[PDB]
Amino acid sequence: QSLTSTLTAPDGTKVATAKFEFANGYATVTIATTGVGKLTPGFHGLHIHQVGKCEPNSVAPTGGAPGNFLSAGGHYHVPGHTGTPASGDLASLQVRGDGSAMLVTTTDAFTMDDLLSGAKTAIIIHAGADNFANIPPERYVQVNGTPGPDETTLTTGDAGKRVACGVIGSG
Amino acid sequence: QSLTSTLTAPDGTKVATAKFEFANGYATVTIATTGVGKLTPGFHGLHIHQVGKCEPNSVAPTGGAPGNFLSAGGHYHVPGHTGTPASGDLASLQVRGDGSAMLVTTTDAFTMDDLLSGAKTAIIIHAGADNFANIPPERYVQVNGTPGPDETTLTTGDAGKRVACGVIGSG
Ligand SMILES: [Cu+2]
Ligand SMILES: [Cu+2]
Repeated sequence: QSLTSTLTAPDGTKVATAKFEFANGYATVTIATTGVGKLTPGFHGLHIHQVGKCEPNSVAPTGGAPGNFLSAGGHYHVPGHTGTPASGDLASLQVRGDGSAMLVTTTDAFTMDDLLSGAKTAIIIHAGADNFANIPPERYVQVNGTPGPDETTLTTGDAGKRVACGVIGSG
Repeated sequence: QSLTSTLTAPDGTKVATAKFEFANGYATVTIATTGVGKLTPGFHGLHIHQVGKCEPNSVAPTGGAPGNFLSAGGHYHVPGHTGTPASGDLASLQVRGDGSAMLVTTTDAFTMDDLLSGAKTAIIIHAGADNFANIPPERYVQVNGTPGPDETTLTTGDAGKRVACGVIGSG
């Protein structure tokens, strides 16, 4: 009834582990650091991405300059589901002053079969906080003049670089 | 070693309960709904506010039109601490399709004595998602032209109205 992952940093060292427990039609997701000093204090975006690969200095499926864990692709969507929040979006990881963290959250947005389908999936911790695409259109505009969030914000939450990654399965 | 709270809706019905467990120099915060159908599906801002009052149609300490749980004041800051994230900021509450939710998160930003000091504190669930004041200044401006987040965003995360509130103590 469970999937797991061990998340590593770009240099290959272990950062955290995750459990995905499926029961009663939903997932209970637990993630916690395995030591100290490996994440910056504060809030970090946490999402499931659409390809089960955790390769430092890699290229995204549709192209771009290489970067950490980019071959994991974009946010995970259950087939036939578009828009925000993506199926793979999770509550943020709150990191204490010593770099340690623990989160439990729940979601009915995906199943075990979903995560094991196809190219599999990866859980990613971002460098920055997730804005959940909440950019008040009455008070903020894009630099082109359009009110509210742009496509990049809608699909990423502007959480920045990928600082830890684990493939979801049995690891 | 623990504080608790029972959170109610503006009509007085029970929505969720919370536990604040203090050990090893940090707080482990658990919050979960007590039934179904009482919060909207999706992500909800979750913060500790600076006054231990949960009054529907109330006025903020420094004034304004009445609104739900406004007498709880603004975000909680440990005395001598300013800026964002506020001491009272927590990971967001992720609500499933049926309105149910569970969150565990941790923080070293406050102690038991902090929460029991003075006018006490309240835990609040917001209607909207928290943006964590992440409004990319390279791509977004305030309508006055200044790049990045305004003071309101910095101090609230733009999470909107207060939909449930509990005073933190023994309740
Ligand atoms: Cu992500
Ligand atoms: Cu709040």
